[PDB]
Amino acid sequence: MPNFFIDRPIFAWVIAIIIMLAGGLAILKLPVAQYPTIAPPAVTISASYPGADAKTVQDTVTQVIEQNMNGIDNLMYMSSNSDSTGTVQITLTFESGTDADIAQVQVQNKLQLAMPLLPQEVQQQGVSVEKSSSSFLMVVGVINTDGTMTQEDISDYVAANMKDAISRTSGVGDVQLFGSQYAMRIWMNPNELNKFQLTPVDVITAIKAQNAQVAAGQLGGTPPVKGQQLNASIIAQTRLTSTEEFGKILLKVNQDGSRVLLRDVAKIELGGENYDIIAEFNGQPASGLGIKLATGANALDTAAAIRAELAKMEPFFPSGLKIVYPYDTTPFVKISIHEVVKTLVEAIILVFLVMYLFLQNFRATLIPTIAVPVVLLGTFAVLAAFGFSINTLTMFGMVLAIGLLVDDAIVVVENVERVMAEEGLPPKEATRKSMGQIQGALVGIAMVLSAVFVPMAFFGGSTGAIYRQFSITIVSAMALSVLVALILTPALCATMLKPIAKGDHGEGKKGFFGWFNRMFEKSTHHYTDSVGGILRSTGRYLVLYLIIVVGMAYLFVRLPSSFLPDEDQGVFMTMVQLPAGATQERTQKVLNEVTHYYLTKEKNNVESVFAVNGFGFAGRGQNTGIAFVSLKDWADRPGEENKVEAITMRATRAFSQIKDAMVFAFNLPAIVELGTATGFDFELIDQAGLGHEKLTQARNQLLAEAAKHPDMLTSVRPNGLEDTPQFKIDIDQEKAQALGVSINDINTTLGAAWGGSYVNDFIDRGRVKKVYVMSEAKYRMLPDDIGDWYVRAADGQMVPFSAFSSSRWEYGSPRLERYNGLPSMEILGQAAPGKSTGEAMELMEQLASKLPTGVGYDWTGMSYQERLSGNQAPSLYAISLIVVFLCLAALYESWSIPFSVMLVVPLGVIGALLAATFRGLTNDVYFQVGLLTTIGLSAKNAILIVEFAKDLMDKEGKGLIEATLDAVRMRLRPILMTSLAFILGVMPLVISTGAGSGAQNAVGTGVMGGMVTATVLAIFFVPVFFVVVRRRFS
Amino acid sequence: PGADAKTVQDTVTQVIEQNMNGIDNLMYMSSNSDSTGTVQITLTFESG
Amino acid sequence: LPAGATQERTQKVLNEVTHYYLTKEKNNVESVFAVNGFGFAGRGQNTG
Amino acid sequence: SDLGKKLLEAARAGRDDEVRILMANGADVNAADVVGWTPLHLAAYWGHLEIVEVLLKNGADVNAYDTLGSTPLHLAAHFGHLEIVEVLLKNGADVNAKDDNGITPLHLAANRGHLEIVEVLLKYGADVNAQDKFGKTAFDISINNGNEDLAEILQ
Ligand SMILES: CCCCCCCCCCCCO[C@@H]1O[C@H](CO)[C@@H](O[C@H]2O[C@H](CO)[C@@H](O)[C@H](O)[C@H]2O)[C@H](O)[C@H]1O
Ligand SMILES: CCCCCCCCCCCCO[C@@H]1O[C@H](CO)[C@@H](O[C@H]2O[C@H](CO)[C@@H](O)[C@H](O)[C@H]2O)[C@H](O)[C@H]1O
Ligand SMILES: CCCCCCCCCCCCO[C@@H]1O[C@H](CO)[C@@H](O[C@H]2O[C@H](CO)[C@@H](O)[C@H](O)[C@H]2O)[C@H](O)[C@H]1O
Ligand SMILES: CCCCCCCCCC(=O)OC[C@H](CO)OC(=O)CCCCCCCCC
Ligand SMILES: CCCCCCCCCC[N+](C)(C)[O-]
Ligand SMILES: CCCCCCCCCCCC
Ligand SMILES: CCCCCCCCCCCC
Ligand SMILES: CCCCCCCCCC
Ligand SMILES: CCCCCCCC
Ligand SMILES: CCCCCC
Ligand SMILES: CCCCCC
Ligand SMILES: CCCCCC
Repeated sequence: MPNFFIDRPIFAWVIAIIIMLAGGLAILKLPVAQYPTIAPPAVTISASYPGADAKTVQDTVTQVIEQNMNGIDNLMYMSSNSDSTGTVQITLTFESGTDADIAQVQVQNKLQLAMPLLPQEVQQQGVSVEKSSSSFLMVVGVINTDGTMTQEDISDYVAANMKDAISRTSGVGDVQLFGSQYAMRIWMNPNELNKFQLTPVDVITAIKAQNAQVAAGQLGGTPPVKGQQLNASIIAQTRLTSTEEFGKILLKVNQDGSRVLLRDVAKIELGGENYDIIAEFNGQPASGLGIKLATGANALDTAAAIRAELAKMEPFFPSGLKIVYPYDTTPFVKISIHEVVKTLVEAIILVFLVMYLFLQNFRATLIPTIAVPVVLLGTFAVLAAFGFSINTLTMFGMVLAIGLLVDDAIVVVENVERVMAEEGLPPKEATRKSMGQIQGALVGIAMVLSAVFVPMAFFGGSTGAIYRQFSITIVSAMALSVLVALILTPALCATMLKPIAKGDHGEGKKGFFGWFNRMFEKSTHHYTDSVGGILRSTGRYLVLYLIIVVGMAYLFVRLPSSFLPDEDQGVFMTMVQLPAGATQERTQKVLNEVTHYYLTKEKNNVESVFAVNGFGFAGRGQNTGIAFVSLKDWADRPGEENKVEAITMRATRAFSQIKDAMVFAFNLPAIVELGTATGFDFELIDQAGLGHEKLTQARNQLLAEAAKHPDMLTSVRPNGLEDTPQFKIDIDQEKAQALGVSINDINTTLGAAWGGSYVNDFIDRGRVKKVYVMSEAKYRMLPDDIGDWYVRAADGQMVPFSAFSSSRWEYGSPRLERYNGLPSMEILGQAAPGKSTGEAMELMEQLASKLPTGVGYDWTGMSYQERLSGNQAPSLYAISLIVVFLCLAALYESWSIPFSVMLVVPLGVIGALLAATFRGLTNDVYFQVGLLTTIGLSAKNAILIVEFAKDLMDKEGKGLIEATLDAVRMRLRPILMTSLAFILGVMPLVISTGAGSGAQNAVGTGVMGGMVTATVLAIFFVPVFFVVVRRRFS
Repeated sequence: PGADAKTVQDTVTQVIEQNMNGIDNLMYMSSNSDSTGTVQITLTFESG
Repeated sequence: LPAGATQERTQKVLNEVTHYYLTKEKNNVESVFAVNGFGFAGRGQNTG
Repeated sequence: SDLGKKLLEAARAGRDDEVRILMANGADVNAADVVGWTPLHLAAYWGHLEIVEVLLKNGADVNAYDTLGSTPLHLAAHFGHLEIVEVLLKNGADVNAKDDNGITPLHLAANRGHLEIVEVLLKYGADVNAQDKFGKTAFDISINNGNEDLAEILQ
């Protein structure tokens, strides 16, 4: 194939042009996102039951829905929580590769058929089924600066005037409102209701009658009386539209004729649908929109489109309304693309410089400058073909492949230059002979590298999805590199290189290059002399190799493992957790302190604090809150002191002083779509109807035992909430019946006043919105307020709640959990320092086996993922090792010579481990993929040394030592050229300290150290491997 | 049933249309709301 | 037909349409299937 | 109190060893949460016998009442903690204490069918004719619940 294209350079250019056009087309069409989809598909069912406690939700909603989640395909597990805010979320998680649309419609359809079994109030609210995803493209905040608008005012404005246009913006896949549109709020007064012998039942009945749509019919409708000249619709009652109309609702006409209106027993206003969340932006009322990117969209184009649409809305904002951007990934994504394009350009420049330093003619420097861009462009085309996106992972995959691509270019061109200088052949004949020496090895190298990287794409679950991004990117680039090395670069060598006189090694030149050539020719002889001495005493170096292997293993075991490195993404969170039963106002005081700290003690770093009172990932409620801290640009936060990790550490220590509150700051995970993915995720399960209290006792037993093994387990804790005091009120049926008071009036009066009631809908400025009745705050605060609520008996007398009820304090759960349909409690934890998560999981299982009868367990989430990925790894390693050996055996026509190549593996790994350990990094995904590309390139170096040596022995009858020395002599220059270019090319990644430097550091450090030791050690150890192996197997 | 075009647009058509975002391959969407209370929303998708 | 027009008025127009095809175009038109109360704008009495 | 809150928590959780340390350091045995429950309330509710004894040795109010008039004896009798009922009564618990509803420990023990506790309460002078706010006695409760064994004990 090389000879074919040496004689057909135009055909070769045509292939290059086609590749470049396909790649150019792909760069224009390719989606762009920070990360691709990694987590297994998950569907969430969400329902709301206003005023309901956790057990009411669980036992009238959650259990019913769970019992109907049957006959759905590809389900891995199901989990739910039911909480005291009246909310249930059920999450169904499906096998990787499941079609997320099919999973969701199957869930939705089973739900539809369970709706008749749910309470009317829940049917009325409705039950949402959505694909689960924690990846936001950006969060647009909406604030009011002139103090003229409440958060409810802002949320309604956003809903009515912004949300829909954003949802229609190009690339927007979903938009979530942080708040609600207005609701008509009727705040009842029990004293006035009693004065007129009325109850919330009467209020609800009147609203349903006087705020309604009523069908009528038509004038002159069919079948008509013939001769009718006009046909017209009749319009009758239509829904109310204003607070004024609701206040005029008629409740009662008194004997004297006076009228009782709704405004006589209630305050009436537009307000929020719920009041559990208080959202502030630097102390100012706020709402916002969480925006997700649409499938296949371009994150950069979508962010720009969103901003352009928000600009068009600006002229219509009320006074004081301002847009803010507390979270936006696209600045980061833009820096990543810029940095990666920079790395690739600089890498091409460095190859140009190294090519001129050693070869000292510009015509040769142009050949890699053409070949490498062609390969990169073709890689984008294959990426598009496979349906991949331009994202953090695929981009760094191409960076990690740079050495391999640069090497194919250097190897092909350098070998032709050597052949010409050693035999005086013309470029065309030299390229023919040169390609004949390396073409078989290039193909074997392609197969060997495929055997290394392809199995990496067959890990399952989330880690497999991550690995697959690197695997497909690297294999594709590597495969195109070899195609280009066999098709294009030979044609370029034959047509572009100028001849070299036999024996001409530039030693006769003057100036720097003449001095350089003499220096390098002399250094080559020093090199071959050293290898001669090495080969005179190999046993000593076999000992040193075993030392390296042992030091590798040792350093490997001690190197802490993680998944993806933390980044200074310009944002971080502050958890605020107050004791149980703490009220909203108390949480707000703490949040104010938190906000005040960041805007005073961190005023040079912090741009904003988005304080959310009432929301907590561990559970919702008045006693929990989050403060989302948005920082100023990296360019204004110079030095580690002004980075998230330092700011976070300072904040957490500063907040240790806070009394009656747990307040701490932490950074975000790299992939927010996933959790921390560090530690384990354990489910304790009630397998025999034990009940909540017995399950809690069994949980505590397990937590106490786990605390007795600090050497193995750390921070083993429940993920949920503890039981809290609740107010148990018993209605006395006998007394209710004796007084003629119906239980429905009692329970409606209690629930509507103290929990609130969604009555029906009205139309506010053309938009349908909800009507809620609820007690004004001051009549539903304390137990003594219960007795101020009256119910009308059948005989007209008003009866206070005290007359037919009794109450007592008891404990109950504010958040009940279930797992695969059974009561459960989720437990988080992590392995102690130096211990593996697998070992920590083993102990957890041992401890769980000693719990009371009926208590089981399961692994979920990351732990479910780690067990399955681990079960695959041994067989994937084996297939890689086996196929690598077989490809080499075919390449060399020998069952033994492959070993001389495969022994190179530790030489790169040791330097990668050393650099990572010294710099304090971890064994993360970037480190691991880099190990494979370092191993790959070192294996390539050895493959060509062994190929040359073996061919000299086979064709020219040279001796084992003679051929080995001549081979390492010839391969010295190209090895050094690639290593010099590639090592310098990754240098900026190592020293980088800016945005995205976490990933850049993890890519560069291991690669640079691994390339250093792989280069130094391989040029001395590979000849040892070949000689020792040939001697052993004659 | 019984609702006029404006009532059914405000209480049905707009509510549905507001949720028709983020569907793959959607070229355009057209709807009518009329005096019989009837709503029809048609979503047309890219070729293929 | 205009707003408010009846089925009877629409039938007068449909009769004239049918008449045209069955007399002026009787050499070209094989059949006419005409529907009162159904058309491109709805099912109102003024549509056909 | 800081240690008052840790004692409320340790008494609920049945952490005998931690309660030991807290009694040494003088943690307030009369600390009360927002609903008026003392550590003795919490230990009686959750059935932590040893902690009930330690608290009473350290001066806890055996007849403390919550914001609805309920005492630790109410809770122990209601939830079937026989040994705690006996300890509370030996240390002076009011056997006829009425909560805001007129409900006594005998009412609650009867309602849950705790026969042994009913007899301990009666042995210590529980008033068998005590009526709650609805006029009901422990005997009325046993008849309504259909507990024949209990109805025979209440003669
Ligand atoms: C090295 C040899 C091979 C040459 C090709 C190597 C690089 C090819 C991949 C680069 C990524 C292409 O991705 C392309 O990035 C550019 C520059 O960020 C974006 O271009 C623009 O996007 C938006 C829209 O205004 C804004 O952020 C900004 O104006 C700009 O970044 C494109 O929307 C995106 O499609
Ligand atoms: C602990 C980390 C170590 C990392 C570095 C290891 C790789 C570095 C290899 C350096 C190789 C050069 O070192 C080479 O050593 C051999 C001995 O083996 C010397 O060889 C000497 O000893 C041998 C055997 O006794 C004689 O046959 C030979 O004539 C004599 O010169 C070479 O003259 C020297 O050039
Ligand atoms: C051209 C060069 C590139 C070609 C190389 C690519 C080859 C592709 C590899 C496909 C991987 C097959 O995937 C692998 O299948 C085997 C088949 O038993 C499964 O098998 C595994 O199951 C369990 C694991 O505890 C054991 O009982 C069993 O011994 C083990 O092999 C693995 O769990 C799965 O990971
Ligand atoms: C000393 C051993 C070094 C192993 C380093 C492996 C780090 C990558 C781990 C990973 O992601 O696994 C993917 C994949 C599993 O098949 O890894 C492998 O296959 C690693 C083995 C490839 C090297 C053997 C070939 C000899 C060179 C010519
Ligand atoms: C699947 C086996 C992969 C190994 C590739 C071996 C290629 C050697 C070709 C040798 N040659 C024909 C050029 O002389
Ligand atoms: C040149 C194309 C190389 C692409 C390698 C494909 C590997 C298949 C992996 C299957 C995905 C799980
Ligand atoms: C990776 C599995 C390779 C096993 C084959 C070993 C080859 C035998 C060596 C001796 C042949 C002369
Ligand atoms: C777009 C690349 C153009 C290639 C020029 C062809 C050079 C002459 C080959 C014989
Ligand atoms: C799976 C590899 C088999 C090779 C063994 C050959 C030894 C003579
Ligand atoms: C020798 C034939 C090569 C052609 C590949 C396109
Ligand atoms: C170079 C061949 C690629 C292998 C893909 C399975
Ligand atoms: C890797 C096994 C072969 C070693 C020869 C001594």
